[PDB]
Amino acid sequence: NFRRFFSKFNVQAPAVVVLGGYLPIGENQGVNSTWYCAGQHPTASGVHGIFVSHIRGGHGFEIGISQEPFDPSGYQLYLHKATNGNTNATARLRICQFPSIKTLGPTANNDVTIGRNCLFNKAIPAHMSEHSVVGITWDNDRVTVFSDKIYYFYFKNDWSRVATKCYNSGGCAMQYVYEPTYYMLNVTSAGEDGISYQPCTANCIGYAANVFATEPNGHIPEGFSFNNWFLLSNDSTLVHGKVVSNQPLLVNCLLAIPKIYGLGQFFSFNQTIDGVCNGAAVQRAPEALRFNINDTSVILAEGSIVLHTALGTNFSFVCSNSSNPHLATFAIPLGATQVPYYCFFKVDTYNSTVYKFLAVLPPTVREIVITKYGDVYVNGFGYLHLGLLDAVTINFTGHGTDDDVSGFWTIASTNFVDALIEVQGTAIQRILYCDDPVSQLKCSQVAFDLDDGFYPFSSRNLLSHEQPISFVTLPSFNAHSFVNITVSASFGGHSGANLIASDTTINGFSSFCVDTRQFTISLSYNVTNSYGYVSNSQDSNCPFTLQSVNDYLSFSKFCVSTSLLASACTIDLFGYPEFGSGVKFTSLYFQFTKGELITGTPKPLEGVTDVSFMTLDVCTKYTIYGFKGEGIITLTNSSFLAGVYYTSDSGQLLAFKNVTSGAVYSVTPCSFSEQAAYVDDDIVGVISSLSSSTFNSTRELPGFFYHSNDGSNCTEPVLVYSNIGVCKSGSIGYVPSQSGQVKIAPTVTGNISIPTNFSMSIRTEYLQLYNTPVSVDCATYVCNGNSRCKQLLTQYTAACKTIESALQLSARLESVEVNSMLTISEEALQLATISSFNGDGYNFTNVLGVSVYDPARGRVVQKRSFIEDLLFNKVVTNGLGTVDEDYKRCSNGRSVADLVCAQYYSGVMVLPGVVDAEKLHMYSASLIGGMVLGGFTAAAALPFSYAVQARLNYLALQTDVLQRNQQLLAESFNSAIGNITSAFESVKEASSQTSRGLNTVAHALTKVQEVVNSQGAALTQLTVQLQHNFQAISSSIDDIYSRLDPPSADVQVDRLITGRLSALNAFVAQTLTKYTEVQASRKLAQQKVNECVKSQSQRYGFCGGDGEHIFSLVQAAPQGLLFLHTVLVPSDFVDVIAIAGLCVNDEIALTLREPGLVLFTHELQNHTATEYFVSSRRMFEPRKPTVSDFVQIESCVVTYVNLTRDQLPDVIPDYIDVNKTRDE
Ligand SMILES: *[C@@H]1O[C@H](CO)[C@@H](O[C@@H]2O[C@H](CO)[C@@H](O[C@@H]3O[C@H](CO[C@H]4O[C@H](CO)[C@@H](O)[C@H](O)[C@@H]4O)[C@@H](O)[C@H](O[C@H]4O[C@H](CO)[C@@H](O)[C@H](O)[C@@H]4O)[C@@H]3O)[C@H](O)[C@H]2NC(C)=O)[C@H](O)[C@H]1NC(C)=O
Ligand SMILES: *[C@@H]1O[C@H](CO[C@@H]2O[C@@H](C)[C@@H](O)[C@@H](O)[C@@H]2O)[C@@H](O[C@@H]2O[C@H](CO)[C@@H](O[C@@H]3O[C@H](CO)[C@@H](O)[C@H](O)[C@@H]3O)[C@H](O)[C@H]2NC(C)=O)[C@H](O)[C@H]1NC(C)=O
Ligand SMILES: *[C@@H]1O[C@H](CO)[C@@H](O[C@@H]2O[C@H](CO)[C@@H](O[C@@H]3O[C@H](CO)[C@@H](O)[C@H](O)[C@@H]3O)[C@H](O)[C@H]2NC(C)=O)[C@H](O)[C@H]1NC(C)=O
Ligand SMILES: *[C@@H]1O[C@H](CO)[C@@H](O[C@@H]2O[C@H](CO)[C@@H](O[C@@H]3O[C@H](CO)[C@@H](O)[C@H](O)[C@@H]3O)[C@H](O)[C@H]2NC(C)=O)[C@H](O)[C@H]1NC(C)=O
Ligand SMILES: *[C@@H]1O[C@H](CO)[C@@H](O[C@@H]2O[C@H](CO)[C@@H](O[C@@H]3O[C@H](CO)[C@@H](O)[C@H](O)[C@@H]3O)[C@H](O)[C@H]2NC(C)=O)[C@H](O)[C@H]1NC(C)=O
Ligand SMILES: *[C@@H]1O[C@H](CO)[C@@H](O[C@@H]2O[C@H](CO)[C@@H](O[C@@H]3O[C@H](CO)[C@@H](O)[C@H](O)[C@@H]3O)[C@H](O)[C@H]2NC(C)=O)[C@H](O)[C@H]1NC(C)=O
Ligand SMILES: *[C@@H]1O[C@H](CO[C@@H]2O[C@@H](C)[C@@H](O)[C@@H](O)[C@@H]2O)[C@@H](O[C@@H]2O[C@H](CO)[C@@H](O)[C@H](O)[C@H]2NC(C)=O)[C@H](O)[C@H]1NC(C)=O
Ligand SMILES: *[C@@H]1O[C@H](CO)[C@@H](O[C@@H]2O[C@H](CO)[C@@H](O)[C@H](O)[C@H]2NC(C)=O)[C@H](O)[C@H]1NC(C)=O
Ligand SMILES: *[C@@H]1O[C@H](CO)[C@@H](O[C@@H]2O[C@H](CO)[C@@H](O)[C@H](O)[C@H]2NC(C)=O)[C@H](O)[C@H]1NC(C)=O
Ligand SMILES: *[C@@H]1O[C@H](CO)[C@@H](O[C@@H]2O[C@H](CO)[C@@H](O)[C@H](O)[C@H]2NC(C)=O)[C@H](O)[C@H]1NC(C)=O
Ligand SMILES: *[C@@H]1O[C@H](CO)[C@@H](O[C@@H]2O[C@H](CO)[C@@H](O)[C@H](O)[C@H]2NC(C)=O)[C@H](O)[C@H]1NC(C)=O
Ligand SMILES: *[C@@H]1O[C@H](CO)[C@@H](O[C@@H]2O[C@H](CO)[C@@H](O)[C@H](O)[C@H]2NC(C)=O)[C@H](O)[C@H]1NC(C)=O
Ligand SMILES: *[C@@H]1O[C@H](CO[C@@H]2O[C@@H](C)[C@@H](O)[C@@H](O)[C@@H]2O)[C@@H](O)[C@H](O)[C@H]1NC(C)=O
Ligand SMILES: *[C@@H]1O[C@H](CO[C@@H]2O[C@@H](C)[C@@H](O)[C@@H](O)[C@@H]2O)[C@@H](O)[C@H](O)[C@H]1NC(C)=O
Ligand SMILES: *[C@@H]1O[C@H](CO)[C@@H](O)[C@H](O)[C@H]1NC(C)=O
Ligand SMILES: *[C@@H]1O[C@H](CO)[C@@H](O)[C@H](O)[C@H]1NC(C)=O
Ligand SMILES: *[C@@H]1O[C@H](CO)[C@@H](O)[C@H](O)[C@H]1NC(C)=O
Ligand SMILES: *[C@@H]1O[C@H](CO)[C@@H](O)[C@H](O)[C@H]1NC(C)=O
Ligand SMILES: *[C@@H]1O[C@H](CO)[C@@H](O)[C@H](O)[C@H]1NC(C)=O
Ligand SMILES: *[C@@H]1O[C@H](CO)[C@@H](O)[C@H](O)[C@H]1NC(C)=O
Repeated sequence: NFRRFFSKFNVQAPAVVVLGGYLPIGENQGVNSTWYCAGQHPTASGVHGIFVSHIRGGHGFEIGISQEPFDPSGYQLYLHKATNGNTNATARLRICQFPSIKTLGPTANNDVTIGRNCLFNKAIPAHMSEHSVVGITWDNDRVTVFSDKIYYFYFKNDWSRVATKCYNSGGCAMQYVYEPTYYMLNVTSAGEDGISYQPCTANCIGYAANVFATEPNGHIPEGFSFNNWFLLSNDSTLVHGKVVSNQPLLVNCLLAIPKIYGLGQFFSFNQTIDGVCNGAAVQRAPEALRFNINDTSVILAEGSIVLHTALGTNFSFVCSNSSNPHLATFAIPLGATQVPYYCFFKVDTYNSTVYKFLAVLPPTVREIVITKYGDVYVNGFGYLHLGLLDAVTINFTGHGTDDDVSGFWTIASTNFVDALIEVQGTAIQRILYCDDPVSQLKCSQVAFDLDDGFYPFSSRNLLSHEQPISFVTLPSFNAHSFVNITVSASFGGHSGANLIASDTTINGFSSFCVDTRQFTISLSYNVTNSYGYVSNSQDSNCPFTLQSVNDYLSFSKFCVSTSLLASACTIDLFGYPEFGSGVKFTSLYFQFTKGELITGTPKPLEGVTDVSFMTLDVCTKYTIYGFKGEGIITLTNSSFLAGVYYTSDSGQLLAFKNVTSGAVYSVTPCSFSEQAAYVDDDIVGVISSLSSSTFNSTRELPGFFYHSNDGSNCTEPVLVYSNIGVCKSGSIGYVPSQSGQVKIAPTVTGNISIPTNFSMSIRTEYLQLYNTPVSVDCATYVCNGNSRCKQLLTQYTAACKTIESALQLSARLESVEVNSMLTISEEALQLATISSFNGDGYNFTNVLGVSVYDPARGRVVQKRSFIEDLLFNKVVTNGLGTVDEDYKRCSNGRSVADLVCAQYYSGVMVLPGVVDAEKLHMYSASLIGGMVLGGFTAAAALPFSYAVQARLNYLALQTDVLQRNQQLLAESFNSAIGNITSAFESVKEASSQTSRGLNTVAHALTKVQEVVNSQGAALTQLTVQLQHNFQAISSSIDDIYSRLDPPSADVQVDRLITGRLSALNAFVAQTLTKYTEVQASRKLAQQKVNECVKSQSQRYGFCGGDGEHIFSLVQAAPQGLLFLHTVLVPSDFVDVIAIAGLCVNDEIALTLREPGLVLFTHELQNHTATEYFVSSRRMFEPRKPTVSDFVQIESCVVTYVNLTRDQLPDVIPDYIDVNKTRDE
């Protein structure tokens, strides 16, 4: 049955869900089964769960669970109900240090006494329905019981050994479970019905929406819900947008755990975490670990989170409703999510125990995340920080037992990575890792999809920085000095025991001070004794001696004095004559202050120079003659003589000269700019200045290198740039000069080729007509509504006023121009629908839009055409133009502002477009109906074939209007229209867009995309400027006025006022450029529609390029018109001999009146019968000549054909020989 058992996992009726854990293994499917249903007592080891499925009224039931080591100290379990009283027969249950019953019995053969120690020795009612299933599972010291509810109990245990006694119940009474299993619930109704449980394989684990299969590279697989995966911040959370941020999303191992189980686990930031990873595990030590949980009740237990620091300090996670652990108890007396819970960290160390306040716990904790460097986030916020973590222990307590295992609560080991994240409604929906060079380029911009084009790129530098340090500078000459000392003493006198005189000097002076870095002392000994010699000895009462100082003694100041000297240590000298007078010389003093300015040296080193050092041809940091930088130093073989360092005219260092050797070394950048040809959502080639890169082929273009994976010629350039083009396959090549359509130069004689076999092609061209008007509330944009800032802005006079006036004047001028342009005729509109139109042979179903009764306020509306549908839906990012938000609700303030209201709060209001797509399509339909309207009334609806025939006759008089002649043009036009429609439908498929370039569909759609993106880009660029702090103390005016005094604050806010005003002016200037450019576009469009659509043009090449223009039809397009100029292209040429004229009887010269008419001889009778035909030079329409087409000239010329009077009527059938007729 099992319906009642699975009904306990309370789940919503219409939800299909996945079950995991030690569940019943069924009866028939898989190995599983093993339903005993007998008193055979199978003793088993290593079992993790047991189940009983059918209670045949009241049959008995005996269970004994014990440790396999049979430990008497450990706790055993024995449950026994050998009674059939149902409700009144409560089962005797004992979780105790209990008799370890080996086989069977209430007491039985065993160890341990009955009641030496018990945790539970009461009786429990064990009555239930026949189909009710009871089960008990033990794992990780946690026990789950299925007695009508998912009861959970933490209990240290090791319960591998089981012994049983069953009683017969339907052949499926009792069974064991060794390993976890999985199930699928097709729940369709509440209660025990509408459950439809089935067993599962591993795939069902992947079915849960909150778990995923980790990629081998660690990337998050696509399509993940990210239902609770918040982005991690310290300060504030973005509500909507895209962010390139460093977040711990590089997942290594994912541990999906069913909600009904708690968890006792140990995690180390230094070792790969254990457990069965769902996807491809990566053996990398975690630096962050993220817990995704449904309900808060898991964490409320004290000690659930224990953080271990490298210092050994422990942080225990505690919660209560109280804010004073030191002044109150935290044993929880309340539950059921009542009252917000203050949650702290208690610090555990045997010096002083303190509590660190985490936060008021939010009502719904969904993900916690702890990470090394000492950081913890709850619901993606930086609540608290600590020192370097090294280990965590997780002690989690199941779930709320009211909606369980509708999936799995999951723990993820993650490493930090720079990723692009798209977030809406403060919830992540998609992510992109910034490791692939293609992904690196994507993250360089801010977008997930990138249009085809050449993008700037940085040359890949060294993976390991390890940059050596370079330093070049010629130093000063190492000046030396000799500090003389000379003592002059004439002693002895009489008998040698007397004195005569004594004196001493340093450098001929009574005092001296050392200046050079290197000094050497030298002492000299005038002692002249009248009796003989004198022994001289040196005393010392200083931390140094005259002999010691020379070695390496260093000072900041050193002065020698023969007399009193400030702060000077004393040194004396003794002179003993031959009989020992024993008198000192003059006392000597050193004033010394320690320092590196000077140093005592035993020998001078004059000539010693140079301390520079550098590394050649290695990307290194350098300090060259005061220029600090980072680059590559390379010995260059130039021969500069003057100068020591060389810089460009812009002040940039280029080369420096080793003065000692004369060599010169150039300094180049470590990395060079490159171009990536991002087409077809891939990097197909790189234009680089380097010799080689990570591509299979490299081609040496005249100006640069091109590295790609396709060395073949690029005959079909998908993306053209400068002098080159790149195909979709990565090939590069020069664009071949396409040969234009040949035009026959008119002439009077010789051969002439007349075009024929005309094929009716169509060429497309898009022309923008208007831009969306934008009003900028300058005052509130700059001052953010601050009155003081407005008063300061008043000092800037009329810049703001001019900005606003220019914007509004441009908007009004554009509006009035486009409004006066659009003229719509209702009679033409009547003929503009499929039912009214009769395009015999011409297939306008793609061009005409259907018109049906609109339930929206009754008024009838005409749906836009299929071509217009394709052009709008697939291009417009919002799908429809009505998506333009209204500011009516923007000031409501009851909801969090979106992007439109975000920019409106800055004073930017985007007025609706001047003309909606509905009116534009109406105008296009009016033009289409007008080109077939043959009169002032609707009854004059000329068939399109007649109109085409008239327009053809306009440029060349048709001589034989064959039905097949018109049918060929009709079918060619239909084929071209179908091809254009297919090209619009999709890119490079079902219509090969290999034929690409100007005047094609692809160019038009690229222009439309650029048009629809430019305005949004400009608006976002304007809005982001508010974030910038323009060299002020902050980007908030109120913050500046708070932290600063009024004097300095005015100076400070004046900095951003100029910055915002300058940024605002830049936006206005670029919009005026856009307005000026589009103005010329609509002037061309107005000229185009008048001279091409409403009437055929004699201006060759004006309407849709070269060729003979027959007509042109307009379709609506985003902020513009798409002209389809239909043009005739010749397919064959008839070669004829032009007749310059006739000279008949050598006396009458007769020529053709019409300059655009040629007289010739063709076909079999060009020379056999010498028959003449006149035809238009534009189209081959041979016709017999007429007397009205000829004029007489006063003189013949040699180029004219000889003729006689009798022969002329053969040439001219309409001629009447008046002399012959009158004389007969
Ligand atoms: C919320 O606010 C907290 C407050 O600190 C921020 O916590 C900091 O997080 C950053 C990482 O985001 C920590 O920086 C890490 O330092 C590690 C050790 O530092 C040494 O190495 C760096 C780099 O050589 C030296 O500059 C530094 O002086 C030390 O010598 C680094 O090894 C880490 O590098 C890792 O990331 C880089 C990418 O940036 C990889 O290339 C590396 O291979 C490596 O995987 C890292 O930079 C910082 O220590 C944390 N603060 C403190 C006080 O410890 C949170 O980041 C912030 N939240 C968000 C979302 O930003
Ligand atoms: C999960 O459950 C839904 C709900 O259907 C219910 O559960 C099933 C297990 C069956 O017991 C159903 O009888 C029960 O109502 C399943 O949706 C059901 O799918 C089946 C086919 O897979 C649908 O049958 C089809 O119905 C159409 C329209 O009547 C017929 O033309 C077909 O020939 C075929 O009979 C059934 O209509 C549909 N239930 C409803 C209410 O529309 C679902 O398949 C199942 N599994 C999953 C993965 O969702
Ligand atoms: C993991 O969390 C669980 C539950 O939060 C912890 O189990 C709990 O441990 C405390 C500490 O002894 C127990 O308190 C004691 O309860 C008994 C009654 O059973 C009482 O007589 C004692 O005076 C004392 O208050 C608590 O009962 C116990 N909870 C359960 C359900 O058994 C466990 O210690 C935590 N483990 C780690 C490693 O943090
Ligand atoms: C755990 O996840 C579940 C969803 O997987 C969420 O709780 C459940 O939310 C639904 C819809 O809000 C509740 O449905 C209805 O709730 C009432 C409450 O009395 C119930 O009586 C109705 O029959 C109906 O099922 C569902 O009860 C609820 N589950 C609970 C409360 O256990 C939520 O994301 C998480 N639940 C908690 C308590 O955090
Ligand atoms: C700039 O040019 C000068 C001039 O060549 C370079 O000086 C050179 O420096 C090296 C390293 O000190 C000298 O090598 C010598 O080796 C012998 C044997 O080990 C040792 O006894 C010397 O004391 C010295 O180290 C080399 O002779 C010397 N060249 C000379 C003196 O002409 C210098 O390295 C260049 N680069 C700079 C300054 O960055
Ligand atoms: C176009 O104009 C040229 C000259 O103005 C016409 O000349 C034709 O040229 C072809 C090619 O040489 C001649 O065919 C062969 O000529 C050679 C040399 O004269 C000779 O062996 C044969 O007579 C042979 O047919 C052709 O005779 C010559 N015809 C005339 C009237 O000059 C040419 O007819 C004009 N039309 C076309 C379609 O080229
Ligand atoms: C057409 O006639 C002109 C006029 O010349 C007269 O008619 C000729 C049929 C012949 O009888 C001439 O003697 C007549 O004077 C021709 O022009 C002459 O062409 C030749 C050919 O080389 C030339 O030598 C003469 O100078 C031309 N006479 C002029 C220019 O007065 C012409 O050749 C005749 N044929 C064609 C096809 O035009
Ligand atoms: C801080 O926590 C660590 C746990 O990581 C404690 O180390 C434990 O000490 C007990 C001593 O009774 C040992 O039985 C455990 O084996 C130790 N744990 C580990 C993982 O080895 C440490 O004593 C705690 N210190 C303080 C001051 O609370
Ligand atoms: C007094 O100072 C002079 C000045 O240098 C010292 O003379 C030097 O003596 C050394 C020792 O041989 C010579 O190598 C130098 O060439 C001498 N230099 C000069 C400029 O003469 C002298 O030694 C010091 N002492 C006395 C007693 O004169
Ligand atoms: C050029 O680069 C490609 C890219 O791997 C190398 O092989 C290509 O492999 C794909 C996939 O098997 C094939 O479809 C292509 O036909 C292969 N060639 C090309 C040019 O893409 C190739 O080994 C590289 N080196 C060369 C062609 O010399
Ligand atoms: C393909 O691209 C190459 C590279 O520019 C072109 O180079 C030609 O190579 C041939 C073979 O030696 C030379 O004879 C030509 O002089 C080269 N021309 C140029 C402009 O470089 C080549 O023309 C292109 N087309 C083909 C079919 O190889
Ligand atoms: C005329 O052009 C229309 C285009 O609207 C063609 O009609 C569509 O043909 C496709 C063929 O795959 C059908 O799937 C559509 O249901 C047709 N109707 C539409 C798109 O409205 C038509 O085949 C062309 N030729 C005619 C009418 O002779
Ligand atoms: C801490 O880790 C050191 C580095 O060894 C490896 O570290 C990470 C990257 C894992 O791959 C881990 O399995 C390796 O051991 C060890 O040298 C050091 O012994 C480790 N310290 C402790 C206490 O385990
Ligand atoms: C925290 O929650 C307590 C709820 O428990 C109830 O009150 C205690 C005193 C016991 O009597 C217990 O049996 C009750 O169910 C509140 O009483 C307590 O005031 C709360 N703490 C604070 C600071 O408000
Ligand atoms: C259980 O036994 C008592 C004693 O005879 C009796 O009164 C009671 O009705 C019984 N309960 C059931 C459910 O049979
Ligand atoms: C207590 O502080 C002293 C400070 O010298 C330190 O040496 C000692 O290890 C600390 N004791 C503990 C248990 O942290
Ligand atoms: C000391 O030596 C100096 C060296 O110049 C000499 O001139 C002088 O006569 C000597 N005797 C005395 C007493 O100075
Ligand atoms: C010095 O000149 C030679 C001339 O053959 C040249 O090959 C060499 O590259 C030059 N040195 C450097 C560093 O370029
Ligand atoms: C094309 O022109 C040739 C001669 O110029 C003619 O014979 C043919 O009928 C025309 N049409 C087609 C379809 O070839
Ligand atoms: C596209 O043009 C070719 C050549 O004119 C024609 O054969 C083909 O039928 C056209 N495609 C469609 C869909 O009409």
